[PDB]
Amino acid sequence: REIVHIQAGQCGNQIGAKFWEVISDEHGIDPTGSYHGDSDLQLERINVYYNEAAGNKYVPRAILVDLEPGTMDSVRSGPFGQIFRPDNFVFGQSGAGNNWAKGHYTEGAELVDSVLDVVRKESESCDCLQGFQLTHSLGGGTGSGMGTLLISKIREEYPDRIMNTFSVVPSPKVSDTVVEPYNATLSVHQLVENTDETYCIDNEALYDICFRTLKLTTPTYGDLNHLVSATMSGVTTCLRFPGQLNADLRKLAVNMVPFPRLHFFMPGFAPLTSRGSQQYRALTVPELTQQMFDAKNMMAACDPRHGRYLTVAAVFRGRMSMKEVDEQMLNVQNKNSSYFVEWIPNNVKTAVCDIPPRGLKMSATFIGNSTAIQELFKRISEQFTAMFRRKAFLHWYTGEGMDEMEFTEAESNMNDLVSEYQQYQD
Amino acid sequence: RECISIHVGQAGVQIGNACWELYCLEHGIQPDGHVPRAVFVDLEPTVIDEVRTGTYRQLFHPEQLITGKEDAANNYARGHYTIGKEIIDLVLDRIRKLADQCTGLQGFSVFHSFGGGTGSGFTSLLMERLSVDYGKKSKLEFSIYPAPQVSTAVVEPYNSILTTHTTLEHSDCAFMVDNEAIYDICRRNLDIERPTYTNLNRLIGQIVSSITASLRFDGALNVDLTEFQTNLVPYPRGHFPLATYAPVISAEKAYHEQLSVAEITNACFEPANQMVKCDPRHGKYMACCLLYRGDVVPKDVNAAIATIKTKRTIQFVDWCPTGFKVGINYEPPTVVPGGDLAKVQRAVCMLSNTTAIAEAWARLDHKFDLMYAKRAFVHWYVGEGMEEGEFSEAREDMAALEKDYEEVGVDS
Amino acid sequence: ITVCVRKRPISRKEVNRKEIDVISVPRKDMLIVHEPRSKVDLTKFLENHKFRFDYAFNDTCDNAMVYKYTAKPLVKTIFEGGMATCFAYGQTGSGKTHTMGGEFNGKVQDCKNGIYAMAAKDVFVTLNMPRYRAMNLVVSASFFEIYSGKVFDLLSDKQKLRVLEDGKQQVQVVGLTEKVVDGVEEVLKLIQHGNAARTSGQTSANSNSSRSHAVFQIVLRPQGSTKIHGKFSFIDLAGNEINKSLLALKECIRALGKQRVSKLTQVLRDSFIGEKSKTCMIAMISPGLSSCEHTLNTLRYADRVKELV
Repeated sequence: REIVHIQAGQCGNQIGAKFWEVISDEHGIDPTGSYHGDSDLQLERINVYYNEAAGNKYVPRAILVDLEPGTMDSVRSGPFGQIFRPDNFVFGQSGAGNNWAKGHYTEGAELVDSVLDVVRKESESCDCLQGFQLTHSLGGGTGSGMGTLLISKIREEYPDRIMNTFSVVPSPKVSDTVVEPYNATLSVHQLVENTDETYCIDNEALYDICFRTLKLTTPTYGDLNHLVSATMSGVTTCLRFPGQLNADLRKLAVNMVPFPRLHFFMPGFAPLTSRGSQQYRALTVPELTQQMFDAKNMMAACDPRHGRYLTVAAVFRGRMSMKEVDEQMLNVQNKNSSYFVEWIPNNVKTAVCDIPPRGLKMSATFIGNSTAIQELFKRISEQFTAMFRRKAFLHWYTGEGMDEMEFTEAESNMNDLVSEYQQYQD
Repeated sequence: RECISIHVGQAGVQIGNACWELYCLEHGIQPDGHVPRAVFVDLEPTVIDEVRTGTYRQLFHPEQLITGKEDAANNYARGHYTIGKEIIDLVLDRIRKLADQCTGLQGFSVFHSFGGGTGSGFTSLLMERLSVDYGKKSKLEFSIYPAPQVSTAVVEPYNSILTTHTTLEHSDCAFMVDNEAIYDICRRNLDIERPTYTNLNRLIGQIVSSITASLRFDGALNVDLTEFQTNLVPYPRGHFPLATYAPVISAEKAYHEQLSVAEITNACFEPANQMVKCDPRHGKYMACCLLYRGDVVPKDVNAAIATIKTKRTIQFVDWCPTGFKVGINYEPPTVVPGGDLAKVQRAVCMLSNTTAIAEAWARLDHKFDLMYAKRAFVHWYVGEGMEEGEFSEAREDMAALEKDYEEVGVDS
Repeated sequence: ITVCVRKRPISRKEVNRKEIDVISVPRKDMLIVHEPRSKVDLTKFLENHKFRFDYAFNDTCDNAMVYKYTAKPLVKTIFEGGMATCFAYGQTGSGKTHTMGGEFNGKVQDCKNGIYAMAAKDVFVTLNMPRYRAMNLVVSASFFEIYSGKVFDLLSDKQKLRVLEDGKQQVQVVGLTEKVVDGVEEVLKLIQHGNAARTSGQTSANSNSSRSHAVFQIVLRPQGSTKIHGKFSFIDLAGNEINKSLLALKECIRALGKQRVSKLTQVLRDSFIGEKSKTCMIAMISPGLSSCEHTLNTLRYADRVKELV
């Protein structure tokens, strides 16, 4: 099987560097080097993310889409930056304006064809394609607009292969941009109707989870990114490993989406202990479920405790008892019968790889489909209206060839999306 | 004379590797000896690969190891219809290529895991295509039906109400071994909170050895496969008896091993030792096939059983005077060199049809409704070549399996 | 045939009047009327009646949302080569003009906001799609009103038109002007023009009026076809000659399922007769307690129409 990552925008890009920083080491691939793999198993399934050309050069099969040179020229001028074949860099030296409209209708719409071109060169690579990984932020141009287009096109070209989306939904407390809800509401819209698996991460849900669950005092972006990339590795790549009970994107999809919206999840990693001290090793297993299922530790902003779950997928990856795994999951399902929805006898989807995260003994990625994420699109949707009402920075959109009915559309859509999700919380 | 076997679904394959292990182990045929007599099916390569990478690697022909690199999918539909379809032909081919090579066979011991994708669906049509290609044989399917409270898949029932209705009109005798109710045995009758799947497998891997292996093996009271279905099913419904083993004592802890027949037989009817959470809560037995093995005096049996026939609290069906098929083998059991199984010199693998499953089916049917009642993961099957028909019409199916297992008993 | 109901929120005038909101829509397809009533002794009690519709819209629902559920699904029908009709039905001031024509408490305003415009928008987008492009279709629009058995061309300065029927019984409105549109902007212009021209009494202090039947149509034509490829007729009905048309309308729609004439039904007749034809009826309801009698009348009418389903 296979997949082809997609680094839309700067963020989605910045993260690319971290997702590939990791993944590679979790596959023994040095900058341009080959497979130094401490083992022999980190190779029989690599294909999922690379391509064979030289014999020591397995190149990441991702796409780097962005209308701001400097960015990709920071990712390509640093560490692992020199492993991507230049063909991968689909830049847009234009003005990468922070407008969803500027990267979806006017500026991005041009650079698109020169992207799809490659997304096809990579898809028609070899063997059988599974789906595409998509990273980006719903709070900018090259991210929400242009990346949200990249998919609307992808999903027309292969409505068969899957589409996981890793979105950095606009954090609450403080917005790292101003129109944010504009660029956001507009991209979520496109998401709820193309990709079929979305993993929403919040820069501040991370800080928290990174400053209190990792006594880490100076959580640089690199970190946040790093933590995130840690989860997306547990998801995909991982399951493309052996296991007593292994799954793969689809299983994950076909066990997690009760209703076609596409629904968005909230990823959570397992061993998340501070370096030295904490290295408690309390990782027998009840310790991992202890972790994963708590409020804090959910990369999302919202707290599960604020709304039932529809599905859950503990994708563990480290030798354990299909008994102490299958078992724990249960008590968990009974101690919290309250929030776990009922019309699904077994919400949880236990998954079990074998080999764990390179240096760790036992981990377990969590992919939750809780109704709690209602209380986020609400947020976003609110911010919109409060500012849409006055058409705040709307001239930067319309003036870019947009529509007063376009914004209406998205909000509503994504706004209805909130509605539905409640239809199950009840 | 023989009995092919088709281990379907990762599980049916894990259990397969196990039952297949115990075999050579008690036949003096190490890693590389003769040639098996079965096949392995799965739509997830990595698992059958375990039989291609791990132990008992070269004891098989890459020909009796079928795989569909594609996708497993914990959903009946996909495994039965859509995907599972593509492989079936090929699958059959082996059970027609392996079925030919032999000499007057008796049937195919099928190994599947009720609530899976490749295990429920696929087989459904495998057994399906068999009942037509060899209606003139035995179709005893050895299942591992849904843990009463400790299920795994979220959908499980969808997959098990569907493997039951499609296989029902195709099997001869369906043996059942409850995954959870076996754990109890590992907790209560062997002591270990560390039971790896690799153990439950060693267990069924035992009870099964008592079925085929030893039985198809000479003895003082041989019992053919046909024998079963005949002495075991009162009615065409591919009736599902339950597997039970007697000396399930721990090879470390306690040691009273020397537990003469009179004991090991009584240890079969106590509900805490039957590889099935169908505690004889009321279910009247209607036929039991007491397969003994090891040093056993026919009188010992034709007495130990007599004592039972008159315990009454063990109430047998009405329309059934005597329902006790005494199967005596010679060679005692054969425990793994160093697993956790005691290792006695006599055992009782008694299986039977009990009005008890009236429960187990009930409790599993109800499950289904709850979800269907909301369509839950329905879109996952529909989009896989199924319809509101197959579900609703397979529900009605089992409905008359709740009435069937009710009528054939509870009444006189 | 699809039938929906949409409750409008209480207006400022009603609120100031302190009118009580009698209607609730607890579910997507459930509408409840909390009818106030008094016994002979004048005991007060509530008779809550329940109505079910394919879609029931609350006061919160926008025109876009309403449009999505009603008219939008019909557009494809015309491209399919069928004939679709969408009717706004209800009491005076219920919101029919607002929904079809555009947002205005006066029923007259922003064309873009209404179903005629939204439907047009979708027509251009679909025409552009690959399955359709081969069709080489041209889009035409017309707008006319029916008043006291008379047809007037809103596009051609209220010009009175004559309607004839052949022995074949097919009807034609001669003189009706069809205007070529190649952009939503175009359609908006025509809607504005027609709406200004729409019939009424003296300048009322507020609001428009529905003395007439308003019908805006979108036609697709290659070179005829079935007398044109497909046609969508959006009708803004007069507040519930009017009675006869409404009675006539009901029978025609119900006839649609299986397969006392009026002008409206006569002009629309081709839209009911064909096998490939779909209709949607939207019943508008004013939530005020004072309007309770009117609403039940509207709802019951609606029930019979859906009954055909």
